Amino acid sequence: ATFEIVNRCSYTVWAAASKGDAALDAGGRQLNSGESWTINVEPGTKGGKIWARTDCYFDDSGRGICRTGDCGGLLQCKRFGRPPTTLAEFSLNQYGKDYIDISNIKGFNVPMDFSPTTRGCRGVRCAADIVGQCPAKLKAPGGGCNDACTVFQTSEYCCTTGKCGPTEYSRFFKRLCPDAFSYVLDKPTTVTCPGSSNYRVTFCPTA
Repeated sequence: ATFEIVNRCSYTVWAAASKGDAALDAGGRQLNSGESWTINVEPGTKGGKIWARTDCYFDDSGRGICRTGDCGGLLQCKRFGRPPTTLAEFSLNQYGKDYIDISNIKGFNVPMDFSPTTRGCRGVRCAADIVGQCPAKLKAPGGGCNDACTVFQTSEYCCTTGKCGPTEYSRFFKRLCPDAFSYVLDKPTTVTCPGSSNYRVTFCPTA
């Protein structure tokens, strides 16, 4: 499956793509404002994620740090990024269908649209100014808006026991972005697409 990753932000981002225990494609790349990077994701990929990283410095060996979303200091991510990270999430070719969503469970850094480029389903978007509106206690000084689990490490926010409810913090994310997951047990906003669809992830879609 191809994923066209487009940076419409006015700032550079470092895109990342992983399934947690491995890179997807090259795993990460710089995208200046306006740049597009197309990656290939193997059919059947389960639990894949694409995200943006901000304020990154890498040396000539591809090692450094990003102010949001850093993945073990690598340009080319193998593993998931450090919150806060707006997440484009997907599982492909699951009994004949693909499943896509956007999640704020790991916080928010950069606004995103995640849409099919092929027939048969609809896209999702979280493009509100979550960083600007972020509750004081959730603000990430590197930038971004942390989720409450990251900040407070409680069963209720992290849904560790499986019985959690919405919270004042989850409701903030849900108010600003109704079509993204706001906590683990949120009413799903996953979209079912045809198996083997292709996609575009656009950072700062309303830029």
